[PDB]
Amino acid sequence: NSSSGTFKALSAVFKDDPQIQRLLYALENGSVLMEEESNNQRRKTIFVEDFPTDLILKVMAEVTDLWPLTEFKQDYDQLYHNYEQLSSKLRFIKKEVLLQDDRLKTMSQYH
Amino acid sequence: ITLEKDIKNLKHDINEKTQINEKLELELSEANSKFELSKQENERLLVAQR
Amino acid sequence: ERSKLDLIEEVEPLVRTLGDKLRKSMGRMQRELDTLQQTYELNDLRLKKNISM
Amino acid sequence: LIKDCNHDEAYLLFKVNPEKQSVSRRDGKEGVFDYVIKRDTDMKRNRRL
Repeated sequence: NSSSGTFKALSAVFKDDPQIQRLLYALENGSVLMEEESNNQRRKTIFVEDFPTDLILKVMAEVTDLWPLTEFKQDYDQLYHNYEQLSSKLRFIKKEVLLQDDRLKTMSQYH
Repeated sequence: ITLEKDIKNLKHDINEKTQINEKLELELSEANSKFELSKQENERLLVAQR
Repeated sequence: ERSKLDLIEEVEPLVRTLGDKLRKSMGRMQRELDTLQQTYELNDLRLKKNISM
Repeated sequence: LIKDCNHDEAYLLFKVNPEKQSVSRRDGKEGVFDYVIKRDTDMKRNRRL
């Protein structure tokens, strides 16, 4: 109830998916006191960085959608370009390195 | 008045423990960052040796 | 003016905090990048060597 | 009494609906606009009753 209108609007327009809502709550106070899914039910804190980078990028993209002013739009353009350049280059690196480490495994069985 | 003073003192205790918890959460995020940085630096050194 | 005040004292601190967190995350992922590159060199050399003999 | 707005600032701050020619905040937060228009419409409908 005490959250500012920004996070309130973001949560309202976002789906009721627990993942996105917990990400918003963690962003609002650093981390999310989420309820453990294990049978030993308990509360544990999870940091924002534990959430996937794609969801945070989508959140900030929505923020720039609702606040499309030129500085914010340019900042999102630069940060999304850095996303699809650095992290996506790292992503082909990661997928191809899982493939190439599987090649290493096949080699190790080979010799 | 005594109960109001108790409420005020317990709210002061709430604020003190909340500051302690904020420090603990900052230290936990710092510990996560330090773990990441330190293990990646050690990975870099060990991989260079390899 | 209330919307402006939200932009500069509610949206602005939020966006600066997001900026520091995203720059720390960018640092995080370039370190993921060079560590994945170092593993890349490891597997590449291991493959070339083992195929060599 | 009446100052013309910067069209850039107005467009970025306010979503404009030309079909009804209405103005709202882009974030959807209710201002004096929502209160006044909602109150007027509610009076109209209560009169319809």
